[PDB]
Amino acid sequence: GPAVGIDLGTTYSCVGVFQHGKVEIIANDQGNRTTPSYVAFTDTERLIGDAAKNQVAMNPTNTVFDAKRLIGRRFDDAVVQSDMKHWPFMVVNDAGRPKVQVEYKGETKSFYPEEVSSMVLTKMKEIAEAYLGKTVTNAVVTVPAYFNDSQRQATKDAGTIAGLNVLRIINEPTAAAIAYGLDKKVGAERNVLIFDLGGGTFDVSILTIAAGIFEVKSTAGDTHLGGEDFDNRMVNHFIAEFKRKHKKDISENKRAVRRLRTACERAKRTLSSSTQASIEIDSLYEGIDFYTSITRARFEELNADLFRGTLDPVEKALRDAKLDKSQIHDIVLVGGSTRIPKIQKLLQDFFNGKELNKSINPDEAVAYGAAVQAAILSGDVTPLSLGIETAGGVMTVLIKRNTTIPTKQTQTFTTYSDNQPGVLIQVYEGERAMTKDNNLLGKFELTGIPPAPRGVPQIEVTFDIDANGILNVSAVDKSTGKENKITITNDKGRLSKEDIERMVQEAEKYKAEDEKQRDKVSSKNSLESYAFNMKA
Ligand SMILES: c1ccc2[nH]ncc2c1
Ligand SMILES: [K+]
Ligand SMILES: [K+]
Repeated sequence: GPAVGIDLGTTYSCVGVFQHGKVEIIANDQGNRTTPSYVAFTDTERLIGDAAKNQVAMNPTNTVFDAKRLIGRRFDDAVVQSDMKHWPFMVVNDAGRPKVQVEYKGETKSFYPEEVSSMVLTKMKEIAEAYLGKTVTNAVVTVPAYFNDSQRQATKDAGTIAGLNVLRIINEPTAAAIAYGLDKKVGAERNVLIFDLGGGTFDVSILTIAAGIFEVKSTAGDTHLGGEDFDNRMVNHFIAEFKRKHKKDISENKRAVRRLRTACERAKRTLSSSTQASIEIDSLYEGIDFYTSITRARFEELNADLFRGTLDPVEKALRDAKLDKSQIHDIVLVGGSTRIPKIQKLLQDFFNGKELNKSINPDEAVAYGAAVQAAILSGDVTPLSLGIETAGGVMTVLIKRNTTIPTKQTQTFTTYSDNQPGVLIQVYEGERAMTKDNNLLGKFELTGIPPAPRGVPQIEVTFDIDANGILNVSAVDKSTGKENKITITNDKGRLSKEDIERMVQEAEKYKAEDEKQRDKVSSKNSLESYAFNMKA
């Protein structure tokens, strides 16, 4: 059977399959193309998805949601402690690990976060088996790009507990970019911005894509921004309008607030396609009908700070990627809140009128991409940065990865110590800040340097890659013309695509440590006479 793509989301999940040249997003038993990531425990039974979310107001302490915010984390994590305060269900500490604790069939029960997510995955797996008429065992599951190794491993465990063989865990922004065919471009590298406003979180990611390989350059966002915050601004507006018109505060009455909030969500969706929405609630409070309206402009005004606030993580991400906004080749809109026209207009104005990729249903695009990647797994540029070791074992890059071949790059270096008789040129490949974490390709010495104080002798190092892919590295003492050279072969099958992806992933994992190492370094043009990695 074909492998499925599963967007395991904070508030909802979505499953899709690539069949007959086309992705189909699979509707569940209620006919819905997404399924809430909720699990409810009752005296009679366990409910998953739509049934769970429907009865939440009736059974809030035994209805679990937001398990993705706990997955992979320790109880003591500051995120977990802050998030606990807002949840009606109990989270307890079992040997350093959080568990949700609920009453089920009269018995107190506790579940790890991955157990809860595995129940969501079982429901997704069942939804797909009903659609396909056959068992589903293979799946691609997505996670946020900022998930660390423990969160990724805990997501795979949930898939295993559910009986899925997880082919690969891939990042949500990568899924989205695959959905839009940005990997199939086959040309010079492209910078892609993924703008993901939905499922209770706001994530901005910048990716580079070249030769079928994705690298996450930077991520920013807000973990507690979503559509409910926009709806809440409307709710408080209408509570105030009711208090002003009828001198009554409906905040006392839980159901009244619930009815208003439901009306406000509906109006928000209307305002994405019309310039005004009608609110009609019979007997909202003390028998008073609440018939009114709201314009798109008022809704935008009510949310002005939240809407304009989404550009601050965009600016942050661009800074961390060391990119200007003009250097972004592709903008991709993911998440249900990106249907809001003011959001789209703010983003487009920020990018000087650049057209946005948004034709794929923004609620489904991540599942769309996972489904395509699952199908692939079922069935000329430099791959890695090139440089030499400078003083202290620092990787100093002469040719960034994704550089077009042929190419020639030269840089000038000096000596680290006084009267240094020679320098050791050590060629490395990789994306880490220290040579010890990259791959040594070759080394040669340039000796005969005339005695001089530190920093005086000038050594020019040249990296040349011809059309055949052979790398020639040479060094010249600029005071004498004496030189030395090494040739480095690039046979087919030296690096597999998997080897490249591994190197890229390690770079994304240690991006924090390495970027602070690049701030920490003082001189990146000094060369020593010994290999730093062989020094005791
Ligand atoms: C040797 C090692 C790495 C390389 N990258 N591109 C050409 C090449 C040659
Ligand atoms: K996901
Ligand atoms: K999001």
